[PDB]
Amino acid sequence: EDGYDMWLRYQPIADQTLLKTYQKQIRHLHVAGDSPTINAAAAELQRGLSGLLNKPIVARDEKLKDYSLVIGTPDNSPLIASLNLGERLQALGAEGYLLEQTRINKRHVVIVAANSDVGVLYGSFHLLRLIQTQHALEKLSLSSAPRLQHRVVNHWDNLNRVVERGYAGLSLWDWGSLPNYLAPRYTDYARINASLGINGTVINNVNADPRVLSDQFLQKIAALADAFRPYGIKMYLSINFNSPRAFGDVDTADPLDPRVQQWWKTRAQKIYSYIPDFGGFLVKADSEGQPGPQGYGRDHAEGANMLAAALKPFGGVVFWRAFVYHPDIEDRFRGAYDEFMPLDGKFADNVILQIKNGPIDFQPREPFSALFAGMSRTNMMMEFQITQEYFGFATHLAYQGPLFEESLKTETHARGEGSTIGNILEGKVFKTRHTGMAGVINPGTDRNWTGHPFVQSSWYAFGRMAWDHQISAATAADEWLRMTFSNQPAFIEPVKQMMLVSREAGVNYRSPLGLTHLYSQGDHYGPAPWTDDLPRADWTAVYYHRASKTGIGFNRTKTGSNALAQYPEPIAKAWGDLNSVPEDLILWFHHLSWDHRMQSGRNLWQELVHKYYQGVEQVRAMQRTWDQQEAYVDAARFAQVKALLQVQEREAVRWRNSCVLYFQSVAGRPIPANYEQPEHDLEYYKMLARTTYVPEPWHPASSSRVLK
Amino acid sequence: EDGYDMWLRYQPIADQTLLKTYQKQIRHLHVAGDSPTINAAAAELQRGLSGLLNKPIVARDEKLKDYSLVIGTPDNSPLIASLNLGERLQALGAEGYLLEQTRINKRHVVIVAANSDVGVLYGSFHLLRLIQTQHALEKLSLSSAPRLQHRVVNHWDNLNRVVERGYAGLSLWDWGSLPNYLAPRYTDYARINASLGINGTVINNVNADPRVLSDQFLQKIAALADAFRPYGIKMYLSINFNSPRAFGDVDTADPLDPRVQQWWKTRAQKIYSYIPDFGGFLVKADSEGQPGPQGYGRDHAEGANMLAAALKPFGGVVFWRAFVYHPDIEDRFRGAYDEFMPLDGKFADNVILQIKNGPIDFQPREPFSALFAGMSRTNMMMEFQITQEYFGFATHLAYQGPLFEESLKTETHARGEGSTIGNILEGKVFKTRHTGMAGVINPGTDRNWTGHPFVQSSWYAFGRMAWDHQISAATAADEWLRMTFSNQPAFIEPVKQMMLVSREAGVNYRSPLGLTHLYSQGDHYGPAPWTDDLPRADWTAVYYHRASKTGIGFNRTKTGSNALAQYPEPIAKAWGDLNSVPEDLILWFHHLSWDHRMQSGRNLWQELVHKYYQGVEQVRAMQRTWDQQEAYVDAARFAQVKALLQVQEREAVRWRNSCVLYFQSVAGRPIPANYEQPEHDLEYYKMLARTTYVPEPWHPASSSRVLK
Ligand SMILES: O=C(O)[C@H]1O[C@@H](O)[C@H](O)[C@@H](O)[C@@H]1O
Ligand SMILES: O=C(O)[C@H]1O[C@@H](O)[C@H](O)[C@@H](O)[C@@H]1O
Ligand SMILES: [Co+2]
Ligand SMILES: [Co+2]
Ligand SMILES: [Co+2]
Ligand SMILES: [Co+2]
Ligand SMILES: [Co+2]
Ligand SMILES: [Co+2]
Ligand SMILES: [Co+2]
Ligand SMILES: [Co+2]
Repeated sequence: EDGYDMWLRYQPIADQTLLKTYQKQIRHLHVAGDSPTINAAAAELQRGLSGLLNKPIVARDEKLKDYSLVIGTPDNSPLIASLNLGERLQALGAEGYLLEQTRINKRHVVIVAANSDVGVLYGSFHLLRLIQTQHALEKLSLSSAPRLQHRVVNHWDNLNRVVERGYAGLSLWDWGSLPNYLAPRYTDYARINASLGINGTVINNVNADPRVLSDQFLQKIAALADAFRPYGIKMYLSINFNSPRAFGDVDTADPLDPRVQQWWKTRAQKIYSYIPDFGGFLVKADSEGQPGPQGYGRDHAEGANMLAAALKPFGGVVFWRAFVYHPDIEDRFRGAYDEFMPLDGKFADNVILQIKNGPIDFQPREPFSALFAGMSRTNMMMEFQITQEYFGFATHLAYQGPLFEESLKTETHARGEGSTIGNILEGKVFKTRHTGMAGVINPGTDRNWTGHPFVQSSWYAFGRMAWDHQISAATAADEWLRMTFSNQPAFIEPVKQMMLVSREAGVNYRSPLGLTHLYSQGDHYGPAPWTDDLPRADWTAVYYHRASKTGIGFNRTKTGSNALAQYPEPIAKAWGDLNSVPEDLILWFHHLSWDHRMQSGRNLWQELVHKYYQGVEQVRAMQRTWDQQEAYVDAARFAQVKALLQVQEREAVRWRNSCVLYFQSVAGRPIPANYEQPEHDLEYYKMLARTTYVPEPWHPASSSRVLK
Repeated sequence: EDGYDMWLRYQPIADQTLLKTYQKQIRHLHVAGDSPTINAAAAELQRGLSGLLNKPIVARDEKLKDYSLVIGTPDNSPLIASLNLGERLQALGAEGYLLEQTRINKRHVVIVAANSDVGVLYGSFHLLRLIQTQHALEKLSLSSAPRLQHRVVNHWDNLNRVVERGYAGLSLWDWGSLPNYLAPRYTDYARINASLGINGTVINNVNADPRVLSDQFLQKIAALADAFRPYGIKMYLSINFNSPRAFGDVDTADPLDPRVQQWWKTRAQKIYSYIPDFGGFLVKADSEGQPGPQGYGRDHAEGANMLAAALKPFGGVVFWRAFVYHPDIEDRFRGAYDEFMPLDGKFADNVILQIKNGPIDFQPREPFSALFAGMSRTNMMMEFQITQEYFGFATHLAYQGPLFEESLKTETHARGEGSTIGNILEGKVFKTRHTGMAGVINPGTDRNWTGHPFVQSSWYAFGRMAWDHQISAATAADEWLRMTFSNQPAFIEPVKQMMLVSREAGVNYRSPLGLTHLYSQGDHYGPAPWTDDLPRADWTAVYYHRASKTGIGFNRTKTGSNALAQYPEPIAKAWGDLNSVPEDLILWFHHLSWDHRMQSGRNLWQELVHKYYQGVEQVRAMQRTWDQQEAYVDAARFAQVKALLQVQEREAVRWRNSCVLYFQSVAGRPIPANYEQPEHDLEYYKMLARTTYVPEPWHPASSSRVLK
């Protein structure tokens, strides 16, 4: 097991009784259709069923045989049409499917039926998943349709093939051999994403390289798009707003300039000549030095609409990111909301505002982005991070399922109860037309795609949740563990629980209680809560925690930055009252004295220390849990996760020690005697922050030769 | 076939008759020893024989059975000792072995016998190679011993894991998970190199990072050393001469300063406590901005000896590189020789001067380094390049066997006839203490280790030639093809010839007739023969070719830079006379008018055009040859090489057109009508040079956003 297949491991069902049952139920595979998508579905079922059932199952178009799996649409499979499914199929729409044990002219069958070929493909992957997870096929009757329209992944890949916030190898796209070499891996990539119903990919870095729009690169990108197409995945690109200038064609990029408007229109024509079903653009503009409309004194609606007008005749969309924050504002937390709220309703209908889960930057825990509850006349979509920029690169185990779930199930009270982020995204709250979720996965050429085996689980959960935003982290983990490792109940329970606690452990040893942004800058591997004196205050650590001899936290109430007023009244009220604010968010909104007593009875200093120590204990507990699973996992992956957990434990101790000693140096309070006292001082951990290897090719810190 | 196994593909012998014969001869595997190295040999034979013979062969220490393969030394296998092999075995030394079909106590056996455990390991790999290449075991009686002591690979890997001149992925060393995670790949890397008899590795860049000497990295490096040890591979590091300053321990790196001498003595002690059999240091000093003794007004001997004194008590060696050339000399060709000849005899006996094959920089063809024939009192070793820095990265097919062979069989006349480069290296010309050859392989995490499948053949040939410098490119190729692709004679012949021509094709479309250094600087992917005005003239193209309206070439005779006087008289005479100088070297030494007539009948302009066009025709013929082999190769590798050859053809055309048009613009002569006129003009090719993607993560050119 080297992880290349990820969760698509088509190995024989271990339970012999169950295996026999599947073998009796699926003896033949009937596929009448022959489109590229149907053919991809057939191919998947062929390899999948043959592997899982340990017998040769070949897709055929022949007179129906007893005990068949029959796939298709009423349009491409008369057998499916003969069942007269009607209203049952109607509700599935353009991407849904029905899986059902039934009969066709006295023959026993299980059907995968849909209105479209892609629906048949998604349904075929679910059929496989049921077997992979050892679910019974007898009396099967289920239907599913995706709840969001655009279910995409994002890749922060540079054209040199180094991935920004990439801990899993080089970029998968081998530009030197494209378009000539259609690598099998491109197809496998497509299979992985389609197995989750993911229908879009943005392949290049948001810090965008204008070369992706040149003929040279469009020919290469088109070959990729060709490989992704049968799997229902549309191609999207991040764009550099200053492209007209970069190409040397226009002396400005001002979106109101007719020459600029024409340049993008002509470029869209060029793109669509190569890729007739091209999805559209992802845009990082006027943010962190990336160009944009504000550079020409224009607003983001003006910029977005100009791009949207170029894509409109071809059916393309603009995913415009809300990740924008100016250095001179009082509070970064307020940034995106204050930038975009005045523009609500000014964006064209093929513009969707892509918003991170929280208002800062993918930190271990953030409150929901106020924009989700405030924009009522603009299409929105969620942006989640899978790559572990802030959860420990490829060395820490951190299932992100619980972060995604927490976000998606968060009540916002935007329009009554039930205004959850997931319901907002689905478009039911504000009644919008284009919906979605984007996941920054940043995989690479490493054999297992993700570096750390458990990053696979985060990609998995992301895709499942993009399909149904009410799917729990537990459910996703249960499926993933079964598909990736084992169906043994004794393995599944403790490993699932271990997965489920991993996120919270990562909050605890880094920045609990509402603390945030305590990372080494700008690599983000290790602790640096002392960070100050950077060109912009909002890049530092002290800006966020504001720790002093008397207290800690950031006042976002009416007496502080008043960011709570950007939220619906019930949220402002709950978080602004010390009696009701969740402790897991408290320091986001309140600057509190160290003697403030927490629910546990500890003062805030004591609680801080307790949480940091708890995170390390949670990792140590994960280590023990993992060790108890040796009999259920292959030797290689077992050894690899065991070793990574040792690195994680070492780093978690460094995090704990660095933070606790730092905050001690500011508060002047002792670490309670029952905890293990760090043997070294704060300077030693500052030295370690300067010298501990940063394991990521992209960030300059990995090349740092500092040795003191 | 994804290339992960390289040439160690243990698949059942396809010839059924031959397979039965092997099966009758090798029925059991007898191994009495149990050292790590013997265990490693046993494991290889177990997996190798079981795979090749399609039956379970398990290493056992049991009463001898008929038809056994028996391995060991007289010291660890009483059965082997009973044969009383005596002088015959003893003459094979500390790394040699005897493979022989014989009898032991009336039992039919084939032995793998040696004086040392690593000899058994090398012999085991050769036994497997006989089977993989379908050689008969009946009446087998062969012995071999390596002809060079230090048979080493070099990796120009940076600690961020980006490889300098690395076209095969990230560095294999996962520093973030080391030392905790002993990845299987580390052992597979050791197996690959041991299969060739390679007994040393320098794992880090010559442009050296001082961190490799820190405790943090020594712990990681020691885990790698541990994994390599049972395979007989010693660990070596490239060092930064300024390390005492980088660590903040001494305010100078002057090798004559007692504090500097002490720093290196203490550091060596630290290294050897982690790796008790550490091999020593590779050093790039006072070259291309790298620090060195000349920075303190000292010479390379004083620098080398200082490091050598630190390593001596532990038995370590210093591989001191001769790749040094100051911007201010008149002819770069003269550089190394003029720097090191005055120091001949001043180096300590554990210093070995590591010299590239030619005096410039691994160019497609270079005359031999004059140092090899000049240094009579200094240990020397050869440095060859395998990674295709100058042969087309990972997109051109360029078997380097013929370059290595051409070098090794070159007669230098150092001490009269018989003074071949190979014989010099072996120690047969000048009496010397340490011998060897180093190969810059620069593999990476790509699944096939080398990017282009055929780069594997170059690594293969390098290792074989390090073992026996008289092995031809042809032989190596025959072996490699059998082990990697097929034993079908109809395949081997044409693909061997294709391999054998690929080096010359690479000369022809880049820089034939003694031309050199025409690359785009500093990335080296594509053509840039117009390159001029760099901070140092010796980095440009015009410096080397000196093309004008009247002629081309660089005068290195008595009337020019007189670099020919650095060679032994017979060489200076042959090359200095227009009647005897080889045409494939002519412009290295002579500036000739365009009207000079070549052996073919063409004038020099015409010959130049003819060669450039020949190169492209050679690539087109390679394409045709490869297409004819579809029946013999697996579909995936076939498709991959076919597509890469298309890229290579396209780039060869770009190379041809760019160079011919550029030299035309200088010479003002027409391309003869029987040659296809280039698709576009010279400026267009200059534009392509600025805009054509450079496929390597390391060099900044891959990030260039130039679009005009
Ligand atoms: O989301 C973004 O644009 C940026 O977000 C931050 O999280 C990352 O540090 C940076 O690498 C991304 O470019
Ligand atoms: O051999 C060397 O030191 C140098 O040789 C040149 O060929 C390479 O371009 C450079 O990357 C190496 O560092
Ligand atoms: Co894995
Ligand atoms: Co980069
Ligand atoms: Co646990
Ligand atoms: Co206290
Ligand atoms: Co290969
Ligand atoms: Co680098
Ligand atoms: Co050929
Ligand atoms: Co002429």
